[PDB]
Amino acid sequence: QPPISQQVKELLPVLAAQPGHYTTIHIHGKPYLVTEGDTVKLPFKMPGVAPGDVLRLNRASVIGSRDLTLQGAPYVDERLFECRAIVMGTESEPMRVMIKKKRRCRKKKHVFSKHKYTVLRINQLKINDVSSL
Amino acid sequence: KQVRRFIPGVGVQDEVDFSKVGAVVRDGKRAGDLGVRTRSDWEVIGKMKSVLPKVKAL
Amino acid sequence: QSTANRTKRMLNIPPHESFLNVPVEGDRIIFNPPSSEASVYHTPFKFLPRSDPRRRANIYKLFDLPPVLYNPTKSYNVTPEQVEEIRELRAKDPKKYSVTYLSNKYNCTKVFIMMCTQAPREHQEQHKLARARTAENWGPRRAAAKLDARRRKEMLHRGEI
Amino acid sequence: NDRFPPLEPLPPAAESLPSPLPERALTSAKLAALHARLNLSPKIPLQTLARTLVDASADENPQFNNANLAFVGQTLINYHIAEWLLCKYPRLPQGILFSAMKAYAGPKPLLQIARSWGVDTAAVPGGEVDPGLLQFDALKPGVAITNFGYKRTELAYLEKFKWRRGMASRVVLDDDFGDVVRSDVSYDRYGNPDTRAAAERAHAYFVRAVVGAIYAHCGREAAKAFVKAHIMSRTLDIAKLFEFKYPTRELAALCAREDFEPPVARLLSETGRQSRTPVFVVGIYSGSDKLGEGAASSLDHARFKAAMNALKAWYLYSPGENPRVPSDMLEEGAKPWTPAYIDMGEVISR
Amino acid sequence: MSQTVGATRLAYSRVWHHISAVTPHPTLSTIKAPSEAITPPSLGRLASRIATILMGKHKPIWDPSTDCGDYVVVTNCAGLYTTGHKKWRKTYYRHNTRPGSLQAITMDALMEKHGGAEVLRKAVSGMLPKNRLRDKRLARLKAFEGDAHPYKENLVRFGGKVVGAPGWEEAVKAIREADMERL
Amino acid sequence: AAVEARNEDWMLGPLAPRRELDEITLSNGNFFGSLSPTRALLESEVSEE
Amino acid sequence: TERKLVYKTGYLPTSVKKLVHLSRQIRGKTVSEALVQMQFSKKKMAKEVKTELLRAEAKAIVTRGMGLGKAAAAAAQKETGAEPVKIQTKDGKHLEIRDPTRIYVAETFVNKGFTRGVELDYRARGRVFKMNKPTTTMTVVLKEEKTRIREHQERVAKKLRQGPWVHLPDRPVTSQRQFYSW
Amino acid sequence: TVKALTQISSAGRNGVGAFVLQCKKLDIHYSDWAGSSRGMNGFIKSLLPKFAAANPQIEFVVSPRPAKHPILMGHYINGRTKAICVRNMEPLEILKKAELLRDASGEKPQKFKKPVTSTNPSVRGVWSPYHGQGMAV
Amino acid sequence: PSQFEVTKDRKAIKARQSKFLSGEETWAPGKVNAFLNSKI
Amino acid sequence: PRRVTPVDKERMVGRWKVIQKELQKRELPVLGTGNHGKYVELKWLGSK
RNA sequence: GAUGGGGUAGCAGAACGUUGAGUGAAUCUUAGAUUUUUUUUUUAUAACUAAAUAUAGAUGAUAACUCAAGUGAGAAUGGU
Ligand SMILES: [Mg+2]
Ligand SMILES: [Mg+2]
Ligand SMILES: [Mg+2]
Ligand SMILES: [Mg+2]
Ligand SMILES: [Mg+2]
Repeated sequence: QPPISQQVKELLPVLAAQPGHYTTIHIHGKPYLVTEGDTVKLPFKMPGVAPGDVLRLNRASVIGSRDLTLQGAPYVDERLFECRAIVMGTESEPMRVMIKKKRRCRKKKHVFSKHKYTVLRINQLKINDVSSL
Repeated sequence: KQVRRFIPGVGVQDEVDFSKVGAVVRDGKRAGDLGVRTRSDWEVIGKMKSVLPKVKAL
Repeated sequence: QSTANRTKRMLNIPPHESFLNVPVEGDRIIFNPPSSEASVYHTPFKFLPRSDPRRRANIYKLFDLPPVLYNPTKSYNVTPEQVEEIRELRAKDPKKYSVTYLSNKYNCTKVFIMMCTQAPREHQEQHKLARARTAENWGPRRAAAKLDARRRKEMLHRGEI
Repeated sequence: NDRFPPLEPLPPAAESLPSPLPERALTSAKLAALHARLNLSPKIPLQTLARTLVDASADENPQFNNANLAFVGQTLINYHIAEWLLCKYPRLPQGILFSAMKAYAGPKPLLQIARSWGVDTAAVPGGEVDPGLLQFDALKPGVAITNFGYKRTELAYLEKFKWRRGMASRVVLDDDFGDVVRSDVSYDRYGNPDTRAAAERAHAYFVRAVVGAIYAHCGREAAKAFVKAHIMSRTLDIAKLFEFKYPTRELAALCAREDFEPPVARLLSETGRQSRTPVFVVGIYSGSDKLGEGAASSLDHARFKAAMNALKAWYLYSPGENPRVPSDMLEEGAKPWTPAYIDMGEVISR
Repeated sequence: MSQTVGATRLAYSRVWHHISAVTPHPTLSTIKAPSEAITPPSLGRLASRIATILMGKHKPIWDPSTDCGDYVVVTNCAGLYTTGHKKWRKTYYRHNTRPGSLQAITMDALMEKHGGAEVLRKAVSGMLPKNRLRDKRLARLKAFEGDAHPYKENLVRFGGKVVGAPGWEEAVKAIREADMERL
Repeated sequence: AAVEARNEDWMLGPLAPRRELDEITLSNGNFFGSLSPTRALLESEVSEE
Repeated sequence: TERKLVYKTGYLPTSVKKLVHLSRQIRGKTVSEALVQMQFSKKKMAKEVKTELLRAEAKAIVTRGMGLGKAAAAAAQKETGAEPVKIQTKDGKHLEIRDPTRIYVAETFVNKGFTRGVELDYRARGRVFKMNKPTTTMTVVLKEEKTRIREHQERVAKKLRQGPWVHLPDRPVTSQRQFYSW
Repeated sequence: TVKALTQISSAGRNGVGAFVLQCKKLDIHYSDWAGSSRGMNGFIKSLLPKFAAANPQIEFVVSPRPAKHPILMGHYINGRTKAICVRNMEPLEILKKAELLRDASGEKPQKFKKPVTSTNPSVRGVWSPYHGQGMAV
Repeated sequence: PSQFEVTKDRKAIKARQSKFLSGEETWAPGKVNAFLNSKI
Repeated sequence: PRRVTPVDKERMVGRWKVIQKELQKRELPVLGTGNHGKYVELKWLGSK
């Protein structure tokens, strides 16, 4: 695979050494700034998953700490970090009614919408050691 | 990683871990064929009153 | 606005300028010291053990002082023999030889005079009653403002302020 | 009657037993769900998971109850939580090292862990209730678990006459969490503050037993993983367990002990002076180094808050987020052990 | 959500900013060359900048509903810079709903009764959202005719150097270099 | 009235009112725990069935 | 623990808009205070409110046993030299309760009953309109001073529980964005 | 002197370290006489056996309930319940509803407001005007 | 109400009022308001 | 096999055996209406 | 990795609800049928869970399918 930059190989230990770290994962192209332990509530029902399934996220746009920040041009290389989540199940919203109406017309058309949402749980977010790479 | 799911038209699918690699789907008309722990399997586990972990393991 | 989506756009705030300078055809680690207060878990290099390898030059180096507010000076002007006089005068006439009088006579802090001596109980109870009679003169509007001052000080030391 | 046959076939001499029989555990759907909910290894039969729910208040015999199972489990929890706290925060004062232990393996968190497992309590202990329910008697407070702590001779005078109790002595006499040792029926009543403690005490003994049942059947490493998954995985901000008294005096003593130059408070930034809600940002400097920082509405409050943050930074020093544990050596051959940082102690100031 | 979790005490505090209506402003001036030709910020260009501070829009936590604005002390409002003949040809109007009671006054005639501070309050007042926070925000604009004001102690500082002072930038860069000596 | 009088004894307990010492009910004119001659003697003419 | 008497007065010959003002006048006062205000009121119904308020008190003492601790409570004040209780009603009025059993008008409202009658109004142009003669009732809830001493302590505890005023509050930023702005 | 506060306990994060399915019980009420329970009887004979085998951490209780529509009442760890009436539903429609209770939680439905919910502080502290390079008006 | 002739029920409740207030009789909770089996 | 009634649930929880004693202690009809008889005040008046 | 998605006059299709009727000499109900409320859940003009209040063994209620209409009202200076 493409070798990691020398500048990133010399500053990553300082990034992984600081107390806290955050990441901006990308699910289907949309970003989500999360940290280990956060509960992500996706705005869609992920098909083909059940509560207790482990997902390996591999599209990270930005991984950084307080002072430093690692940025990949399209995305950060997968070999540098390891972010995993667990499906916490599905959640729904209260049924909302939209009334489409025009003035001086009695017909009121109703639209009933009740969407489901997949809830994740970031249970791992660590930076790998690239001393070998 | 996936958990044990029941496919309506294919049967019970055992848990699989892709990191260590196996989608095996067992179907039948008896609980034992599905591959899950039944009441019979829970009674033999209770009668094995002789099993004991190693001394060093404790 | 009319919809929750239109509101989000009107209330938008762009990310920091440092994040906009995204690399091109490569990954890099940029140095972005935030304009925020650091937590207590960022131990300073002066508190790190000598064995801790994490000690390292400033991250900036890898790529006078402000005004004085409180600088006290400890003084020891009371000799061992003078401490006995402070204990005899206080117990002899606590009304005349108050801690303020003894503090100025021996050039000490009012707290120190109380460290080596304590007025008799009959005089201490008289001091508490004095402050208890002054508290009854406060109205509902002042008695509640003085109670908050005592609650804000406790909350401050509990980490809640 | 003839129209309503019994749903659960039971002998006539069943409502008189203290707790359901062992074989009753093999026909309850709650145990089979609770056993699989926790992913317990199949080496733990349903008869054992049923014994971890029978509190000593429901059964008086040394067997059939949860007395001895909870003790062996309490030792593992108290041990794995202690060594992990000293490796993560080796400078924590002894007073806060107890609140942190009680905040993880105390009756309060364990009660939440028991409820997070879907464990429903029984109304009254009896042989008719299904073994899948936590059964205890909150009306009887005579239940107690053997503790390694000893009774203080001055206990009588301690609570009455407000005598002093040193922190250094709590390590030998007091309990594991620093507390002092030994500190017909009519149901026409309401809940009491004592029954609330008895119910909370029953839940704690259950979670501890499950760690004991895993220890006897699955071994040591299996119990450590269980404690490391449910108890250690919880979150706690130790910075909020601090309550300082005269912090400026303690910070001056800290620098004096480590030979650092006297701390000096400097006004980094200020605004709104002579207002209702000003902001004074002061920083305590030990010569040229900046120890702590604080921003309050009063000049004194800003200096005090700066001292606390300078102390918290000293006590909250952590070698790493996931530090090695001395128990990692008694397992299968691993890398050699490296000496851990041992703090000299907390600062005792005026 | 973690971004917001923390101590927001200092993010909502009221900062006391300061600006002089006579000091040349390379950013708010239309003349940018030569150095000696740079003018101060015009009335409307200064009010547009102040209105942004009174709204707290310069903060990354701005919300139109929360009154997270700041204070602004403007001095030397007597030497308010204006272009053309605005000072003598601009007119301010008034009406109390009684026909015939149309009050008119020019800028210079309005600067003789209430000084240049009143001309700047009308400019900032029109640039603020017309709602229930308009009077609270406009009250945080303390404009004075000369260099004197009662807030010389309130102005935000950084190491004893008031912002806008000759050597205020050096005092800021010295405090950040000391904050980097920590994990 | 007995539906409302029984719920008060259960709740009030030691403060249950002395209804026997109360006034008459103007809706019918009867004292507490007392019938009316028309109902105690059953003098009300009934149908033939 | 607390005694209470709900008394519904008889059918008074007046309207709701007329009697509503005589019920708000006795609200919160003691039975003795209200009886003195109805005796010197120029309203014709003030005489009917005084008689009904005396009957309500006669039932409060016999049926409910209210206001039967004056002799015992009076002793603790003069015999032991005790300090009376100082409370503050919901409206802010300061009281000095020396007898916790003193009966007072806790709640009061007025309802409208049946129609007294109908009078015909013969106007011009041969028009006729019915004039309804009203008939309203009043319901007073009497309680002892033990209820006010409790409702006051609850108000005080609710204020000391709202914490003190902090200069720099930690107000939340209620807007999430998947990036850092600082 | 530093005194410890004894009123703060740890909080649990389900999913970090160990995952516990919230649904702990599922009641399946049918009727032998009601016509609306014809499909529920088919779900209990063909789809419940295997669906109950794949979810060993859920207690299933099949009991009759004549003169009443069929319902799927699930009990969760938080203490709340969710009952779904499946009258006039085919067996495969019962399974799609049973999976809704299995995946769901006791929490009430809420409108989508914010994706991420966090309890730990910001890695980069909240913005402060006194910890930056200053601002010149 | 002020003109209604006082009946024997109101003449009896006024004599009891003078007995309780004076202190002759001591008030006690009712025992015939309802016939319950609990008796508490 | 049959409908689970509020009595069955109490038996599983263990409360039922306690309810029998109290209801029996107060002479109350455990699982029944008793032997008191129906309301016969309006019936004696000829109510249809 | 199917295609399609505004709508008046107007045309067409598919359903719910209300009243009564058949299966019905059926089913269920003090181990609570029924209770104009409140609450809870489900793609929801509807039904459902629970709670509170009262107490019915049938002149009570009732699924499912079908039959027949005095079957659905913010609008007529509408009527009571
Ligand atoms: Mg005429
Ligand atoms: Mg379209
Ligand atoms: Mg009801
Ligand atoms: Mg008809
Ligand atoms: Mg109409």
